Amino acid sequence: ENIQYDFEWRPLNNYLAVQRITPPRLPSEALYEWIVLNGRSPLEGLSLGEHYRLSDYGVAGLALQSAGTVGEALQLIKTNMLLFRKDIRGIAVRRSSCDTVDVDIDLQDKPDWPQSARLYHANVLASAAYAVFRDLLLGELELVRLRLPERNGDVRAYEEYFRVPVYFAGAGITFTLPEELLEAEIATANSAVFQASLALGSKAFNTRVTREMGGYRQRIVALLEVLQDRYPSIAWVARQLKVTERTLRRRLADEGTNYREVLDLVRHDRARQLLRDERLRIEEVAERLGYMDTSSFRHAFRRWTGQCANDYRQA
Repeated sequence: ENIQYDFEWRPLNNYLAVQRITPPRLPSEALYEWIVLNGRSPLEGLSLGEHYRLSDYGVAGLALQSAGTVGEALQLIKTNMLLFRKDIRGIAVRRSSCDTVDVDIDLQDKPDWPQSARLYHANVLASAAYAVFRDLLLGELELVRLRLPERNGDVRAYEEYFRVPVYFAGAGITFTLPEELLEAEIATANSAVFQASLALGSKAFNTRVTREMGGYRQRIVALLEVLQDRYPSIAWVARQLKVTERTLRRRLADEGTNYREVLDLVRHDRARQLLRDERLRIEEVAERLGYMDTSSFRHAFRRWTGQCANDYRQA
């Protein structure tokens, strides 16, 4: 029983309301087609693209908003699991040796649509993607360049709209960004909301984003880092990643690790700052690192470094 919520339905109808137009698997798919095929100019696609709000992308959009950096937001975008994914064949992010990054949007074919409708369509996706970039990823900096699909036409109205150089060539859409943007902070970053929001995504979304973010080890490390002083069971972690414990163990084993080793890496790292703090007793360091008593911590710490905790604190 596959039932999807139709997030695109409202913004489509908002466009129709604004333009005073009356309309005759998801209901939005047929409506979108009708709007596109009845467009009187490809430029109208730019207006329709404006009607997609970040909130229209649902919990995936919340993850984007709360991501730590622009680079991390682009990892989520690369999963191709946002609104237009049926119409997008793939999204690539390519580093250049030219201090720029290309975000390439590859579009699915529309062989039954005429050439004007296909240009209209590309403008909708470009305008909507631009809105996301603008509100969230650009901030102060600007787009270097925008490439839209080849046609015989003037670029003026597009440079008017996007306020950056634009040209027509090839297939799909490419946004060129300054490379330094990737490490820039997202203004609404919130790592707790980000991790929580990923966990609310679908099984398929979770598998894909885990891959794009660097794999299961990295995913678990990021999750534990947000949980500043909690050390969850593998059961709880598997739940957050939308996988069974068995699957998680296996995928960790493929990356050549295991859950206990990942947990202890985070604990060891955290213990570095705790055993320098002169105000804490070893007892308090143990409790903070999730151990049930001091002796179990001492044995673990010994196992990590090969040195005793009190001797380490001095040296």
